[PDB]
Amino acid sequence: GSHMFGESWKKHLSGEFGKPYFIKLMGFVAEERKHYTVYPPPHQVFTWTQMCDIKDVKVVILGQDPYHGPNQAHGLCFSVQRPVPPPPSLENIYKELSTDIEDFVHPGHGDLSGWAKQGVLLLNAVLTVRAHQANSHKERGWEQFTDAVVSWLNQNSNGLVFLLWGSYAQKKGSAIDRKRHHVLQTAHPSPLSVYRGFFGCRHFSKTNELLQKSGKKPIDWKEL
DNA sequence: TGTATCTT
DNA sequence: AAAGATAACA
Ligand SMILES: [Ca+2]
Repeated sequence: GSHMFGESWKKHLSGEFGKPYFIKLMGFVAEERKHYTVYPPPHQVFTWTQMCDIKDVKVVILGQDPYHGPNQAHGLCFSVQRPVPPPPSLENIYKELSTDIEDFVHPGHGDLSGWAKQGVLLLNAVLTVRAHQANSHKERGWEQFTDAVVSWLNQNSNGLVFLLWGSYAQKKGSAIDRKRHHVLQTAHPSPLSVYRGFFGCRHFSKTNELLQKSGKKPIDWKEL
């Protein structure tokens, strides 16, 4: 096998792979790759499944869709692998972390794997993008798939913190039982929207408050 | 030059 | 659906 989709996630989501919408979606993505550059590369569409067991997810960060520039997106929302510098969205995330978490210091890179390993699911609502065109693969099938991810977690986990960043991610909110999980919503951290509430949202400290109240270990946001 | 959300 | 307006900053 290719080992692209983590095993505990495949166990609970592989049913989607036999559904017409998903078969047609992956066909659409393959047709796009034939004529255009699509991000992330094929082996990294599902990196978000490879960092921790699905049963160990404690926090879900949901963005819009992947970065659309060369060598940026690698399947963890808002993350970029070294040596690529943090894009403007991630610099804004770091800026809010710096005011929200007193101990947080800019790490010098943009790889968020260290949050994902602690059980922060770094998901985007749409999981591919045509180069240079933000949200170009919306409404093609990804939303049903990431709905299935959110629905599984909603039903099988307890006390999750969902952070829905941007209008497209917030479409998932209706699916989440608010008396069982915690949903925090704010604007996307892109410079094009950050001033609509992201700065000052304090989601990182709020997340840890909620985890600690429910007996769970907080996220160490400096562990990158 | 580039990186959302609203209105028509 | 999508063009354009609105939006803040480098
Ligand atoms: Ca991304």
